[PDB]
Amino acid sequence: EVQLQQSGPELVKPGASVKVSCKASGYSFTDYNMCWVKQSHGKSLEWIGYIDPYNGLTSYNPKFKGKATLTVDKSSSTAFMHLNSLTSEDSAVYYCARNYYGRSYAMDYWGQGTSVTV
Amino acid sequence: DIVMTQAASSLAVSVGEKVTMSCKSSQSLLYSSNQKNYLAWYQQKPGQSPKLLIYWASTRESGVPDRFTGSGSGTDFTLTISSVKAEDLAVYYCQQYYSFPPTFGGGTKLEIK
Amino acid sequence: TSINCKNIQSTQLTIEHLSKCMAFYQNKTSSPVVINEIISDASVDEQELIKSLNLNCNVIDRFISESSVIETQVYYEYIKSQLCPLQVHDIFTINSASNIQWKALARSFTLGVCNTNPHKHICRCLESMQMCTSTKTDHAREMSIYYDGHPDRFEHDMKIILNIMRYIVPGLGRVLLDQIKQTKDYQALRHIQGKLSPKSQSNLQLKGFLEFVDFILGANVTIEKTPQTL
Ligand SMILES: *[C@@H]1O[C@H](CO)[C@@H](O[C@@H]2O[C@H](CO)[C@@H](O[C@@H]3O[C@H](CO[C@H]4O[C@H](CO[C@H]5O[C@H](CO)[C@@H](O)[C@H](O)[C@@H]5O)[C@@H](O)[C@H](O[C@H]5O[C@H](CO)[C@@H](O)[C@H](O)[C@@H]5O)[C@@H]4O)[C@@H](O)[C@H](O[C@H]4O[C@H](CO)[C@@H](O)[C@H](O)[C@@H]4O)[C@@H]3O)[C@H](O)[C@H]2NC(C)=O)[C@H](O)[C@H]1NC(C)=O
Ligand SMILES: *[C@@H]1O[C@H](CO[C@@H]2O[C@@H](C)[C@@H](O)[C@@H](O)[C@@H]2O)[C@@H](O[C@@H]2O[C@H](CO)[C@@H](O)[C@H](O)[C@H]2NC(C)=O)[C@H](O)[C@H]1NC(C)=O
Repeated sequence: EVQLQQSGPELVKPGASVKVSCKASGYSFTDYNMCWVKQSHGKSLEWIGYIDPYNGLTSYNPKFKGKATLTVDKSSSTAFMHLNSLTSEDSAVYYCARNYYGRSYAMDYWGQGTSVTV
Repeated sequence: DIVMTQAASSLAVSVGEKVTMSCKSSQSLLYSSNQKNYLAWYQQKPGQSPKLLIYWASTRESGVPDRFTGSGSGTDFTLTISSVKAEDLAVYYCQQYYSFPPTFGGGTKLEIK
Repeated sequence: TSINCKNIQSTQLTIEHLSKCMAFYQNKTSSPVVINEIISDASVDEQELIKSLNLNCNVIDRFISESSVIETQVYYEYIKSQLCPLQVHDIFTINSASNIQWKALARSFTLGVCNTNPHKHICRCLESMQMCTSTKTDHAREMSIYYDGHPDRFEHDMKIILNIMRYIVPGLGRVLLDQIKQTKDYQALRHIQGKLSPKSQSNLQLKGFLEFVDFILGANVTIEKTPQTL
């Protein structure tokens, strides 16, 4: 069907940068944009931002504007999230979820998630 | 921005019983031009990714059982499960996609006894 | 040279040039005129015909809509400007019957970018009448991710804009809007919107709406122009 596979877990010492991959299958990658969600070990879910693969343009939550940077490679249908200057807060599981503009920012298909530990 | 508050951090029910969860919003999530509440319900089973249950606060995604129902307007929304099954034990979240940025609730853990 | 709305040269039949003969563009808010003096400089035959029509401010836009002769439509539009100054400029007064009708239309229509992002300023301006002062550059930073590279969405909102403006400027303006819609030549819309912005400074909601139009016309998107009937 529709599948979003994410990179394996990451252990990073504080101060370094980590990059997470999201491979899309089963749909046209440029018709739906990519949303990234930080879920701490607590129940909290936080919306980081989204990126239109066709535009390449991005929109970030003001909270994560400095911490995160989203890019895409349309050829391999892959979306990348980059986190720089990791700290104690940045330890969390990061999710990659599809979104369609016709249904505002509601996410139907979610990736597996990637645990980033600092 | 908008803050979403959910009634119960966790609630315990027996199998077969009818359960109701609440999601309240700081600001009205209803856009009057299209008359659609910008609100969604997710189910996150243990150690798994959140699954989309309901969008627009009423419409439920394809593949979501008939048991799950969602209703509400303005700032007050509720998710209702008809006859709970064992498979349903999970953490249920709600999301507002009205204002920037999209914000989530604390989550409501359905525990089964 | 210069365009006479009573006598329009054949080469002047483009949206840009015809735009100059809209009734509001004549800057007559006052001194409504009896029709006989309005047509005093015209052929006696055309004078007897126009007099025979029994025109008044209520049906004149409909007579303009019925005629298939663009020169006749422009002429009747000039007649409308001299005969019906208050009806012509009724839309720019911040509270008017026409302005209320247009407001109802705007609240009723849902733009695509509004459906995706109801928090945006333009949506607030059309629905709840707030946030109506925003530059095209703010609109660019906000909504460029929504429109750029999406012809379908761009045309979707563009048709809606064309309906709302369809009810701003009846008569010749409506004909020009229908022509733009038919030909997908959406950049020509400037010629209407550009002539409407400085007229609209007293009305904040109208000013903000037209500003949004200015932004959206500049979206990075390629459109193909279907053939013209003129
Ligand atoms: C009823 O009143 C209206 C007033 O609302 C009046 O309309 C004006 O008429 C005057 C005189 O006829 C026009 O003045 C001319 O302006 C020429 C330059 O115009 C260009 O730039 C305009 C300004 O753009 C700036 O500002 C905008 C915001 O407004 C901003 O986005 C930009 O940053 C930009 O810097 C612009 O409005 C104008 O656009 C017109 O034309 C386009 C294309 O046709 C159309 O889409 C628009 O809707 C608008 O109609 C245009 O882009 C100027 O060059 C010109 O010529 C003089 O200078 C040259 C120099 O070589 C000389 O050769 C020449 O002989 C002149 O001396 C003249 O000054 C003014 O533009 C009109 N305004 C509008 C909005 O149309 C009507 O005429 C009145 N009706 C009557 C009298 O019957
Ligand atoms: C205006 O658009 C062009 C092309 O469209 C954009 O770029 C592509 C990625 C396309 O798939 C769409 O998502 C975008 O809307 C912009 O870029 C150039 O496009 C050509 C293709 O013709 C490409 O080969 C170049 O590398 C691109 N970059 C250049 C020429 O610098 C262009 O940059 C856009 N302009 C603005 C101001 O946004």
